[PDB]
Amino acid sequence: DTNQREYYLREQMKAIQKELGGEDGLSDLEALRKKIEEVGMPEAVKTKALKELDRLERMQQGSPEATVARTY
Amino acid sequence: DTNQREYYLREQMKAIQKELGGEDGLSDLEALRKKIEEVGMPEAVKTKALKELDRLERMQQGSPEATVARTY
Amino acid sequence: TSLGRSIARSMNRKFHRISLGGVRDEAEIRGHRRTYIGAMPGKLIHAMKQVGVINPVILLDEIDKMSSDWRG
Amino acid sequence: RLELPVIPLRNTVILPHTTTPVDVGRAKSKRAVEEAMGADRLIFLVAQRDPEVDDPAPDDLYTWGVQAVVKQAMRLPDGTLQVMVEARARAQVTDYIPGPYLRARGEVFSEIFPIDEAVVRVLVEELKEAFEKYVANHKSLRLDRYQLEAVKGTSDPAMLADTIAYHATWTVAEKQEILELTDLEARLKKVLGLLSRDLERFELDKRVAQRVKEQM
Amino acid sequence: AMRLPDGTLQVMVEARARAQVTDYIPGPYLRARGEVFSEIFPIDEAVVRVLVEELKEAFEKYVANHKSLRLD
Repeated sequence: DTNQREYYLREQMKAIQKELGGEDGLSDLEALRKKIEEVGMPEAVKTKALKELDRLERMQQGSPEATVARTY
Repeated sequence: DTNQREYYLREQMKAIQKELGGEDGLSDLEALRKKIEEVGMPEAVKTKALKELDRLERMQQGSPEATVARTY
Repeated sequence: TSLGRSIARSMNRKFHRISLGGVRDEAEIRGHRRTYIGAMPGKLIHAMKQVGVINPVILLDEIDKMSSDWRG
Repeated sequence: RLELPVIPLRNTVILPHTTTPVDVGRAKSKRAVEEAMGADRLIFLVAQRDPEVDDPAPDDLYTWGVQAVVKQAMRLPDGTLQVMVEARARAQVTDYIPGPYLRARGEVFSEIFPIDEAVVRVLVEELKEAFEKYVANHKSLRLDRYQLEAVKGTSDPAMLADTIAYHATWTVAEKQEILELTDLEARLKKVLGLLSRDLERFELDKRVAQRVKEQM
Repeated sequence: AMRLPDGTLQVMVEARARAQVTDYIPGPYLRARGEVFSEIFPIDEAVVRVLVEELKEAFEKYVANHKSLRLD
């Protein structure tokens, strides 16, 4: 029952968090996608950036590969 | 009052965030967030430091990436 | 080096100074690849981010003191 | 005016005008307690502040207070003494000494004039309905209702609000910050906003309970 | 009247019908002629009447957000 309470609490946590980031435009990856079409930019670079964003949206967050792609 | 409702919400996240795996401390990243808005500092370097802090905040700790961004 | 800032103030351009005296690292001009840990771009891309405009005045100061033959 | 011993409490603050049996179970205030119940039926009151003292310092009491003329002659002899508070105005201290005994010279504690009765009566109806939607979620957060639904129409609306107000178990902070004023309209409408924000945060936790259920 | 020592030495009157001042002799101090007594009426009461009706129905509208002095 300790393990079940611990799991339950972790989901309480992430439940309030997706309340605190569940807005239609809140997904910062959605905001990054909009910022890609706002600024600039040439066409080949825009294609490379959209493929890199699609690769980033499948990873699990916080893993080091996701950090490298997000800062790029 | 809307901020009151919000800050209650995240007070509850404080409670479960604490108790969900034990409390390391007042969250020393929050100590950094306090200290950044105390010392100095010029506006451009404060913006740069807050972006660097938010980048450190969403990566997994113990990464070799994170032990550089904390020392900086 | 006073004419650099005087010319950029005269033509209403932005301004940024890069000091090249004693620099002997090739990775200060270009960057490192994003495979390495703390990697980030060179001085030129960094200056163009600081300026925020496609059209600045860059003062490359004391270009005859670029040291050679240590790493490159 | 009238220097007489004050009765401090721990954290469960008791109020002016508010018919309340108060089991004062302290350790080193009983000197003032005994002298005040034996001193011609008069009691002053504050509480003290956190990590507290059993030995009541001059680092304990707070700003506005209460002339509490004692309504019942009833000492319960086990150290847990019971008293009734029912006031007419509020109070404060002018001269003092590190006690017990807790000496309180007073002054003209200036009141206000009530003139509005129309936006006040709209506020009476809104505030009674706001308490009736308040107590529903606060049954679960521990409240009963037959000691207030009898006195729905107390001729003082402020005493009806006091009877709500001890039973609205919010902080020390809001209790003293609203305890420390001289009005009814703006004071009790901000009390009503407290009622509404508590109901809205409780329903916000209902939304998050739905979120957990469905994701599991 | 009522003479008080706090700098207030007042008087109490009652007004009937106003007037002008004809031609001064400027001061401190003053002695001044006035013309005649004026309490002049509306002539053809329809215009002032519609002004009274609108001013009354809007004094219904005026006082509602003017209850701030806590008046019944």
